[PDB]
Amino acid sequence: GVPTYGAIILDETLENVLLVQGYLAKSGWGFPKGKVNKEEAPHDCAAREVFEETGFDIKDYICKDDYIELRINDQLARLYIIPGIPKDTKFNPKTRREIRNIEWFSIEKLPCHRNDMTPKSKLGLAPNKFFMAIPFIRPLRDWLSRRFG
Ligand SMILES: Cc1c(C(=O)NCc2ccc(F)cc2)cnn1[C@H]1CCS(=O)(=O)C1
Repeated sequence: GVPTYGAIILDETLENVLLVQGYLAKSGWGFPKGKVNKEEAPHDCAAREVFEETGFDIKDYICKDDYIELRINDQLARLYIIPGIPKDTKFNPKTRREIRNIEWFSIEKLPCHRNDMTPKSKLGLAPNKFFMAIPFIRPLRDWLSRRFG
């Protein structure tokens, strides 16, 4: 899979994270990210995708060792952690044909797993609009505990 890069943007209180909502297959909420171009450095891809999806430029804020990286179905996704962005920042996508909306979410209210369907004795997981964000939530909470406490 082609690797993806993007960001976890947090506000000044460290309570809230910025998610984006796409269209079609990408209808759920997720962290801003996208696929790396040929010869593009990870930091440059993260900044480009985030600026395309949110209109906010992270380039001056990225720290090289501060990221969460997950390999899901043999595709690597790396999100740089960007704290301290004011909640009153005006975010606006460049790609308004791919982004429906952009919102802050309380980290403590976000799920870190989807719910099963054990009440219905049925296998699998119930739909959840945060499906794509979910795998990052526990690692993020653990990362914020180690870094800040
Ligand atoms: C890959 C994905 C996203 C996602 O990328 N996050 C938000 C986002 C939206 C636009 C954008 F330009 C960049 C990020 C969201 N949903 N999905 C689908 C995977 C298969 S599914 O389970 O049907 C849901």
